[PDB]
Order: sequence, then C-alpha cells, then structure tokens
Amino acid sequence: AIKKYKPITNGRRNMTSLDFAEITKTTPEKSLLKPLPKKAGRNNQGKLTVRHHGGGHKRQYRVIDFKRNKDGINAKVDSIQYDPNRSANIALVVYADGEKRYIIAPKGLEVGQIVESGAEADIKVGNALPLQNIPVGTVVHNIELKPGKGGQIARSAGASAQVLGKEGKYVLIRLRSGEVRMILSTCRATIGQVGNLQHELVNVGKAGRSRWKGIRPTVRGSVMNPNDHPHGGGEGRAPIGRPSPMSPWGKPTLGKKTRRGKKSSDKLIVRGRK
Amino acid sequence: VKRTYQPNKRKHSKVHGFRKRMSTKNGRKVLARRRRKGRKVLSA
RNA sequence: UGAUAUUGAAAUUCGGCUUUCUAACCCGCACCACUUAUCGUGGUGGGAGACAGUGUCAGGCGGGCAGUUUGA
RNA sequence: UCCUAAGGUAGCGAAAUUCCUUGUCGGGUAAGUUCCGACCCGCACGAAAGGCGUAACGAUUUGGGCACUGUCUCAACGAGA
RNA sequence: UGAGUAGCGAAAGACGGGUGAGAAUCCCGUCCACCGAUUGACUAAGGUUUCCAGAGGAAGGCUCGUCCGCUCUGGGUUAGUCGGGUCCUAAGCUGAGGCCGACAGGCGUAGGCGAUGGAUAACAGGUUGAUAUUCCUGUACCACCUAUAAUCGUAUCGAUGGGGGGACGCAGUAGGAUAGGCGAAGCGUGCGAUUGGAUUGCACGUCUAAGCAGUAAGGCUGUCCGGUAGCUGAGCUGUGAUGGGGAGAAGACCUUCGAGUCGUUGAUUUCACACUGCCGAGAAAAGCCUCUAGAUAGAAAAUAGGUGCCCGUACCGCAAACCGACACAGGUAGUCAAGAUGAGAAUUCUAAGGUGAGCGAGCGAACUCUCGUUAAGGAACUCGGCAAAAUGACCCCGUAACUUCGGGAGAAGGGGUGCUCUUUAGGGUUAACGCCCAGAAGAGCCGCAGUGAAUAGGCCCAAGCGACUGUUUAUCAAAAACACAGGUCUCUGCUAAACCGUAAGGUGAUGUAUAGGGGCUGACGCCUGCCCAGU
RNA sequence: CUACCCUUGGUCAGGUUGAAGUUCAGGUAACACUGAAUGGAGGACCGAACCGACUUACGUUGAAAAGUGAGCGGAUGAACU
Repeated sequence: AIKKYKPITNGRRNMTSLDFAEITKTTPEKSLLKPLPKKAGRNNQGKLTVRHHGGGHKRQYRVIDFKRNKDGINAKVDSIQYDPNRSANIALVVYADGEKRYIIAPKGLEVGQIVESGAEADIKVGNALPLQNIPVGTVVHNIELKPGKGGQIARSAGASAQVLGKEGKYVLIRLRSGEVRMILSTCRATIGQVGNLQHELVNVGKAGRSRWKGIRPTVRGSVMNPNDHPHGGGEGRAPIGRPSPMSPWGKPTLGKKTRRGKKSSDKLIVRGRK
Repeated sequence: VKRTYQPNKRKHSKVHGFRKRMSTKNGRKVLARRRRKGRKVLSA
C-alpha cells in the first residue's frame, strides 16, 4: 500500500506517496464542518512566537467526538474518510437513533460497534469502555485522563498502549514512548490500535511538497550574525566554540532536562520513557 | 522606478483622521498642541 | 532550594523525620442556572489537599541583558 | 628507550590547503611559472564545522580544439546625431 | 565673472489659400510619412473644474505665437432598475457586564462595525457648444397603497427556533452552440485611361430586453419537515416585440418622400467545476424553500388607477491633468483584441481610429557616439576570443562514451526547399452539385542566390565546486554563499516542552511521542576508526 | 516604500515530450512476462505577455539621486499580482 514513483525528473526521483486504498468516500459530511483559519504561529498581539509556520493549503475542521458516551446504542460504520487535520483516518458512524458523528478509525474496522458501558458488550475493536472492565494485557488507544473530558493519549497514526495490573483506584498503563504511569479507573478507553501504519514510511521528495503543508525553511544558527544567535559568526566556517550548544534564546539544548510542567503528577509517573 | 507615496482617501482618513485621534489618550494630546499653537487644520 | 505567614485535625516513631483523614486553598474536570453564548459568577458531583499557588527574608546558578576599565 | 588520557585507521594528496617551489618524471605547444596523468619528501589532508566517488543540472570557475570573423598585422571609405 | 559659452528632453514634413501691427510655429485644403496585442476604444484608483463658448497676449510655454491644460467674463454633471446605503457576512477592529494591572491602561463574552466575496427589477434608438442604461420617443419589469370582481372561512400568517439548500480546490481532453472572419453575384451608384480589356472595377448584404413555445448536453430515479433499519435545472433556436427603428444610396430641393436584408464554408482564449483523473482535501452568513410553536379570518386568478427617497455622474485616466520639485525616455489593476502571412496575442505591411512630438536654417572639417562594407592573412589582439561575425525555421537520414535506465539528444554529421502544367485512391460538410483543409509521382522554365525580405541553438574533448528547481546584499559583489528532500542527536505524558506579556490572556494545537521545539549535517552510492585526563 | 503573514479576487498567445493505470492479443496450476491501443502525469522541454537583472556599450554639472539600447534567465509553480 505504498505508491512509488519513477525517476522521470529530478525531485520526483526519490519520492514516495501513499496508496489511499482504505478510503471509501471522498466527499465529506456537510453537517460536521467548521472553518479553521490559519494563524502562522502569531500571537494574539500579532507577533510571531513559533517559527517555521506559514502558508499551506486551505483546510476545514471536522468535528470528532472523543467522549464516546452513549447508553447502549448500536452504530454501523459507513465509510472511512480522509482528514487533513490528523495523521489517522476517521469513520462516520450512524446510531440507531439516526445520529451521525466522526470517530477515529482503528486498524481493520468496518463492522458495527457499540458505545458500551460496563459489561454491555464484548471486547472488540472500536468499543469505548472504562479502564476497570478491561483485562490485563489488552492494548488500547484514545484513553481519557480526567473523567468526561475526552480521549487525549494515543491518538496519532499507529499509536496504542496496553493495560498492566490494577491497584484498586488506579490502573497501570505503558505508553507508546515507554513511560509508565497511573490512570484513574473511571476513564474511558477504546479497544484496539489505530490504523494508517504506513504513514511514517512516506518520503516527501522535493521542497515544494513540504511547503504546502504549512512549513517554512529553517536557517542554521551557525550562518547567522553574532547579534542573532549565540552560535554567532566568525571568519569562514567555525565550530561551536562554546562549551555547549545553545538555543537561539541562550539556553543549553543538548541533554539538559526541562521537566517543570506539572508537579502534582510526579506521584503517578512510575518509570520514565524508554 | 516606483515612488514611496501612493495616495489613498481611505488610508489617509483611517490613520490620521479626527476620530482616530479622539479614540486614544495620546492622540487627544496632539489636537491640544495644535490648538495651543493656532493651526488652521487640526487632523489631516 | 530552605525558614516563616496563609494553615487544620489524628495516629507511628527518636520538638521533628512519616502515614492517613477533611474543612481551608486549587481544578484551560463534567452537570444545572442566569443566558437567544460559557468569558465570568453562583450551585450540585468527582480529583487533589494542608502540598501546590502567593507575600516577606536567606544561599546558589546566571554574557540572556546592562554600566564601565584595558598605563606611559 | 623516554611519554601521555589515546597517540591519525579506511581513504585522499605540490590540492578553493605545499612556505622551500616554476618540486621531479610523463602528456599536450615550433616555444607552457598556468592545465591534465602519476610520484609522496602531507611546513600545516582526514572521516556528519563529515572522508572518498558519482549520471542529470549551471547567465558558476579553469585548460585545449573546430568553424568564424576589423580583435589584430594596418587601417581605408560611406550614412545619421 | 566664466559667456553671448553648454543646453533648448527619443521621431517627417512640404506647399497653396486665409487671419492679423507682426506667422517655419494659429486656422482651412491637398499630398506625404508614423503606430495599429496599439501612439485606437471603454473603466478602477488618484487628481479636483484642468470640461464648453465668446474675448485677451503682461507673466508661465526651454524659440515664436494672433494659439493654449495660462488670463478675464458667463455656462455645463438630471436614475425605482447602472455602482454604494435603508440587505448578509472573511480577516481585522471595537466591546455592556466581566478578568488583570503603580497610574495611564491591557485582555476579552454576548452584541456590533467592516468587501476585494454572496444576494438584487431595463433594454434598443434619437438628440446638444459641454450630460446620457439618467433627458425625449417605443415596448417592458419590480416592491408597495387603495378602490371593485372569481372564490370564501381550518381558508390565512408564522418566527430571531428545527432542517434542506446557498456552498466553493487543481489539472486534462472530448462535444453542442454562438459572436466575429472569409469567398459567390442579392442592392446601390460608376463604366474610363497612357498600350490591349467591357466576362468592368468599388461599396452594402441590419434590428436588443421582457414573454410565448421547444432545446445539444448534465444530474437523478421513490413538527406531517430532516435523519435510522418523471423530478428539477440548461446554453441556443423559432414566432411575435417590428405596418416601427437603423441603412450603402438616389429623385426633386427636426422639409416631402420611397430602396435589397439570401444561402455556402470554416470557427473561438466567450457560453457548463459540467464530466473523468489526482492529493496538497478545497470560508461564512443572509435572501430563497419547508416543518411545527405561536397568530383563531384572504385573495398568491384578474380589472382600474396611484406611489417609489439619500450619495456619485463634468473632464484626464500607459498620461502635458495620477505618483516622480518640471508640459520629466521612468512607474500605474482590469476589459474590448480586424485583414493578408503563420502553431500562434511571434514577424513584416495595413484597417477602424489616431498622430506628425513646442527651436529652426546652412555646411557636409578634426574629434566622440549609433550604423554598413572591406583585398591578402585568420586570435599573431588581450589579464581573458571581452565585443562583433557565424549557427537559426519546417519535412527526411543518422547518432558515441557514460548512466541512478529516466537520460545523454535538437548529441555530433548530412540532404531537401521557387514557379508552370499534366496524371491522381484519399480528411470533413451537404441528396447531389459546391466549399474548406491535404498527399503521392512525372514532364519543364528561370536566376550569381529559391524558409531569395523581417522573425528563430554555435559545437566538441577534459577538470574543480555545489546533487537538482529555487533564494540573497532595493542603489559597485548572483557566487563554491543560504534553502532544500534525506540522516542523526537531544528535550516534551498534556494546564506538554518552547516562545510573547515574563500579569490576565494567547501561539504551539481546536494537535497528543508515526506528535511538537531546538543543535548539527546536507539527494544517491560505499563508509564513518582511536581517547572520558580536562570542560 | 520595503520584509514576512492573514482574508478575499484576478492573470499565464502557441507548440513538444508521452509516467502510473486501464483495455486488449499472446503467455502460464496460478501469480503475471510480452505486444498493441488508450491514458494525459511532471518544482518536465521550446517559446510571447508578465516578472527578473547575467554580459557589454552609452549616460555620469545625465532625459532619470539607479536609466536607455543590444543580447540574457524563469515562464503550471517554493509562480506573478
């Protein structure tokens, strides 16, 4: 399922694309459509704060529900659709009530799924179930952190995580990065692994192809001036010169740790990433 | 060769207009300095 | 990073190191209301909890930025 | 034998690096301080401030041929401002 | 003073007749020349009376001036439909109450403002010294008001609420139609020079909206509304609109009047994001339809009249009136786009329509500049083949090392090219006749020269650097410098790291380790060894 | 004016080359090799408008405080407006 081009011209030579064999319907849904104007990494003050953003192709936002909260209703998948916002594909499900919404499509799923509560249905792919009713060693994705907020972890393409032993109030989950942490047992989770596994094997090929995705060129700090980057500039090509490489804002960026986000969560993080 | 001044009625009234200077406190001081000196036109 | 105020109640153990509890404080967590919006306020539930956040004082790091010296 | 924390490996070499130097020997010219091929005696090449190669591509930099001509031997005449 | 010195800002003018004190320069006439994918015709911005008529010649115009975009005195912009508002919303701006902050103030919800977009009823002619979808003629449409009829009455009106629609990317053919174009003979007025012609040579060969039908092709098929297991739209054509308007011209003299409107052919870059393909996956809201909450009482058939506001409208608009101190070889979005010659909006000569460039007359020196040719040699020039010359279009023949198999390649190196006649199956278009685009061969004529003019690669053998397309010091450096696809290291469990303010509030991201920020290296191929004392 | 970005529009005479795929005859237990027609991909090719500024001449009390001639580069895209 990987399309490979022939070296007809330069640039197109060592290119690689996807096959899009899993997509069923090309036209999206009109009800679940929202505008999404570009920001180009500019703040609410109008100043650039994140570099290398700007340009790209026009896009629209497709409303995806991550709560997955229904009282025993059956839904049959209709089609797998393309999403320019994420790396994974999405699926349009239709409940028995007559309601349609978009969910993240797991790997190998076209059969009907049920938004189930505890022991409502079997452990099958695409079923939303709390972490208390999932046996040890079952791989899951799109799990919640705080009850009712929605799924946050393991949403990229080909991402998943399994469930280790329980401790009454919390369960043990080994994440995709190798990190081990405790998660509250009243949070939902979807059984299975998400598809689009061949998304990372793609070769962009030319510079213009990365331009219309929203990426601007990157200039090295070694070819700047001494007032622009700590790596400055000397006569000819020069090495780093400093005892340690530096960020454009004057902070060491090779090895130093920056763990200051949340201090309450160190109680729940058991082992670091691998 | 292209010059540096291109006339425009809307851009001249939306930046140097009377209502533009009466919306900020520092612009309210500009109309006061021109009244003290005695200029003919205040905002242009 | 420590001392102290906001800041409480219990039980181990040589005035303190600990482990629990809930009532302060906190929640870019759901629900209900003003409200034809959830920015905000107030309720009902969960999580967290005397920690975090904040004020005063003290030590360390700090060409990221600033003021200046580099003799006849 | 002395010494350090270890003593330059694969490659490449009078190089966009070689001061001594127009190094020495071939090839190209009737005549070549530049150019190409080797030699290694690397003042002071060297493996991601990457080493050695490589089709296609270049208003890029060098060496040599074929056409072609007032560039030049060596200038003369005519038209317009 | 320099000095009666430089200059007088790309370009073809000549003569006759007028005006007047005064004319190479103003007016009229004729001939000649220039542009013509534009030096022509419409418009947005911008300028703000430069527009028109009768008078003036002090200053301004690089000369002159009786003339003027200059001076003086009077004049000239007409809208229910064309553009903007009484309609809708993008980015952005602003923001009641709120959150934050030494002050000033900052941020932000509901709600507003805001087109370069979406919606929205009018088209042909006539007319002035200056206005025209605006005035006047001819035929229409639209919102509303009142008065009379078919017919009533569970008929009727529905929201700011629900739902459907509005509704959107790029490339690529094929097909229907139409505008304009060309040819033969509609009708009209000429029919003769300088040698022969009377089968002569010129010029015409139209007519819109609205409403009556039928039409290439395209989509789609069976809260009572929306969801769950022939029904719309559509270029064009025909009839009427039109016993009217326009019209090459003629007979007499806003005077009267009466004149043709056919068929053939080749055809768009205009009329369908329609239709297939592709990945980078392509605003929003209102009008418009429908459903019930709520209002318990009309005409959506028709007749007849009546009503309909505010702003812009002159003139220049690739230019002497706009931005450049100037009447300045510069710069300025969009639309219309003829003939012969051609793939063509290239090239040459012309049409509609414009213009002759605001100092001239002589002479035909040195020198400088833009152009043409040149005997015998052919890079001997020079730091360097710098600058010139040469190569150049179309149909044929033929084509190397090397290679990532795509290429190299238009490799190199060669041949053919006009005119006349004869013979001759073929493309399309019509019942044919005809019209349009073409191909073989053969026999001859002409010149020094046949793509006879303009338009249009020089090539080849090697080496260095960067893989490539791309970007850079506006105004002395375009490169080996930057970027790039790829590789690698390191940080980041989500109120993420990072950044701005280092406050509220944001970007990252309406994302979640196949993700995001930072350092280094730079396609591809083969590889990347030794050292942890020190920092 | 210029640099980057945001929202909404517009512009690109004319030719050439012929990737994927489909179809089809052959070929095979079968997958799929070959030929034929079809297809119309690309920071592809030649070249006007448009946008740039590589070499040279003229100009340098210039027509112009950055220009004009003769050639030249890109020209469906990381394009121009």
